[PDB]
Amino acid sequence: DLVDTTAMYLRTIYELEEEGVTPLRARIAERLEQSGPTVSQTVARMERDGLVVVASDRSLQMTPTGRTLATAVMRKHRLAERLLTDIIGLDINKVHDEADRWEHVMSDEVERRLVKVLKDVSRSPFGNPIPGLDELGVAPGTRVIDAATSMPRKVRIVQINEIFQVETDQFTQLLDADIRVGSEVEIVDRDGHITLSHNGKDVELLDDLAHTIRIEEL
Amino acid sequence: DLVDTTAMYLRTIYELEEEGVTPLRARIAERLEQSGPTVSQTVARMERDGLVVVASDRSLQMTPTGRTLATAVMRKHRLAERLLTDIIGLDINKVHDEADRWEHVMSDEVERRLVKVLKDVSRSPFGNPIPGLDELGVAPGTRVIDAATSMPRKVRIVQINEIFQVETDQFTQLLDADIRVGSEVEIVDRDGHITLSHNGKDVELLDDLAHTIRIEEL
Ligand code: NI
Ligand code: NI
Ligand code: NI
Ligand code: NI
Repeated sequence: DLVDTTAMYLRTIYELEEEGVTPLRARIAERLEQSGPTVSQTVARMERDGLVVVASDRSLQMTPTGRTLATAVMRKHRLAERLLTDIIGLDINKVHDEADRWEHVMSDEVERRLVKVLKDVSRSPFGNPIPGLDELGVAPGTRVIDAATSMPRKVRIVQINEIFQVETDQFTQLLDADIRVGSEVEIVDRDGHITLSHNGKDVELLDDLAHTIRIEEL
Repeated sequence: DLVDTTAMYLRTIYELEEEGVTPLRARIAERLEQSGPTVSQTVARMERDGLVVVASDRSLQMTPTGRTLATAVMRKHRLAERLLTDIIGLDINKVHDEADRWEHVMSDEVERRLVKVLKDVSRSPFGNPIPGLDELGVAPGTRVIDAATSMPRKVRIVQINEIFQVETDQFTQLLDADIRVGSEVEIVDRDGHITLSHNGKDVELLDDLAHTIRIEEL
């Protein structure tokens, strides 16, 4: 029923990270309605396959290769949803479950067509941005500006330097997303803007602020 | 790569029968680029599953259930091709290979949408009628009129009775499709017309002729 089990585990990791939930084996098990033991065995095989690493505190860390694939699966999934909703007219309650199968069989060529054919490929019908469209191709720690890449990762805030800021509007944004020193947050450059996420709340940083906030790896 | 192997074997049986080729294990092996031994093992499992029977002369006979599924797979396959060609604009050289994956994951609901959304669902872009649209839901031997059903089957012509016919135009049609007594031909009611096929040449019978031609089971 899962069609491509490996790809489903990756897509589920992806969407847990999007939501700011720590990707743990029991959350994957719950989301895919699979047994914990079955998940643990499939996770072991994904490790052998180069797709994931189980960190010492048991969270799943997608390898850059795993992440690239997960991003591809998500992109296909969201473009299929837009197709099914925008063009096919499939009833909305069935769209995600259809795209959940289609995502494992859509080629890159179909996607490049969809990008031309659809009105807007900013987001799925369910509110989330479509990732990967670029790859389809149509002083403790480190300053956020230097540490962020085009692939998101979870890091820890070790300093904010509010004393050096002129752009003072984002202070409250950070506070309302409860981002403080010691918060573990996702970072990405996407761009020319860095974004911090905490608990699925996004803060798009101005560059003065991205120069000032310093992070450490988890 | 086959996505649903069982469904691929059925779709390949279907298309061999369409072409008037006897569905034999070596022709399936050849078409799917699978080993003979692998085909024979998968065929054994399909038998255990109720989908096919290997007749005493080694041809594959789809069970009515196998045939119903094969017809469903074909319908999904052809509607996907029309979608990919008519709406998506996928380059024609890639359409069949894409639909070859999509056919195993399209629900009935998507198909019912496609039937409304597409211009014409008479045929795939590759010239063959789309079957199953009805089930989607939007004196030796026996006279052809009595023996034919909505599901095609291979039978043997045992009598033609040309002496009793007034409609004399179809005689040559039969002759050019080399349908003579002793010819093994496919029959279907589809309708209100019976069709005889021999070697992938179709003859649509007038009812006077369908009353006259008598057939036996193989
Ligand atoms: Ni979805
Ligand atoms: Ni899926
Ligand atoms: Ni085809
Ligand atoms: Ni296929």
